[PDB]
Amino acid sequence: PLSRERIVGAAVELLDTVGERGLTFRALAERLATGPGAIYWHITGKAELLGAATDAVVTAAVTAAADSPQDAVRAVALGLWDATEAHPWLATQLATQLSRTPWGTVAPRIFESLGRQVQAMGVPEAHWFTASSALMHYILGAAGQNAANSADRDEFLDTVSTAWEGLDPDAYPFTRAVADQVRGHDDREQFLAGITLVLTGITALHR
Amino acid sequence: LSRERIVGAAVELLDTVGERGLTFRALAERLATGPGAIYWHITGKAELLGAATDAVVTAAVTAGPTGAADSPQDAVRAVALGLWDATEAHPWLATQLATQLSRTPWGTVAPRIFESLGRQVQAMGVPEAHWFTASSALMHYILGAAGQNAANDEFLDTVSTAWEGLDPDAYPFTRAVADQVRGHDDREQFLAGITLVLTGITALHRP
Repeated sequence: PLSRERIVGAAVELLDTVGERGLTFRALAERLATGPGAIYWHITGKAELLGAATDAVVTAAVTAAADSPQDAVRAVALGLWDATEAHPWLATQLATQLSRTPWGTVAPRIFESLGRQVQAMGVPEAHWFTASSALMHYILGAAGQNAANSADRDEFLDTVSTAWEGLDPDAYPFTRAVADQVRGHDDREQFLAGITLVLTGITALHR
Repeated sequence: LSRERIVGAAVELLDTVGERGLTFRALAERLATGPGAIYWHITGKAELLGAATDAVVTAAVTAGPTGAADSPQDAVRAVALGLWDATEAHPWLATQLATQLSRTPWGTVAPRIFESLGRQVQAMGVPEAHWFTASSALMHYILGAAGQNAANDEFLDTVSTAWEGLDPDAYPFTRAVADQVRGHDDREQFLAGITLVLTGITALHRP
């Protein structure tokens, strides 16, 4: 029969194949193989279903205490990074979740995950919010761009490297100097280096 | 029918009717010029969006004056605030930057931002092996915070109270900072996060 996981699982599958716009009453009802005149017992609105789908995917990626706070933050970030990689629509829903969904359940859970590590890192209470939000914003920006790219990467990077090597050496001394480095650039490694950079800044806040 | 004119027109349209509202007729009409001769100053929509994004970014980043005691860190902040304020004045900007860094290998905005950030990274004494890493991290951070800012005072209060409703035993951290959500200034958060990244970057220099 119709359960929670089922409803959500169905929307996720649809979001992965047909996207947001493809997530409709009929589509859901059909994939669920249940009567449309009795599905109101397990659903409410589309906005709420998108939230439940976003939440289910995030929770699963992040959760699926013996390591350092820094490693724990990395597991949280990779969970988000891999999830938005497996589900392209996820990145968009997270932005909407933090912009127009005050009662959203995903935000506070991510914030709890990151915050506990920030406190375990010895960060003064006056910076708990700041440090946690920075980690979050960093994650969304890198993972957001990664999702945009997952919407070939080695070919795109090779064309960028080429285009930059064609820039005037006197006008762009830095960009010309790094152009070569763009070629074999790995996004995942860059992501984790960025995380470490942020964590290093946070660790310096210690007392 | 100058360059600035064409671009200025698209920006005005992008600000009022958005991307979808940026059409041949709209541009031609606002330009008050014959549509049968505008091919001399335009190419495609993709290229026009890029020129519009570039014009706005260049103007914002080089806008304000430099400070009498500006260090590399301050300069990076000026670049970031220029981007933050620009995406705030032009909502469509955030989306164009993502597309610019995902499908526009020959784009001109990316290398210019990277040149701006890179020179400061070098001035900070960052080993050459990390020039791209450090620069990309700043960029990803900026896109993530500014991107979220583009998406979204009334919201913050709702979030603050909503979070204050979370179970205190399950969400010890979130509950501890809950109230800080209200009156939380996004702009200051933005600058604090960039400073956090810059602190991590400054630790890349070795005596």
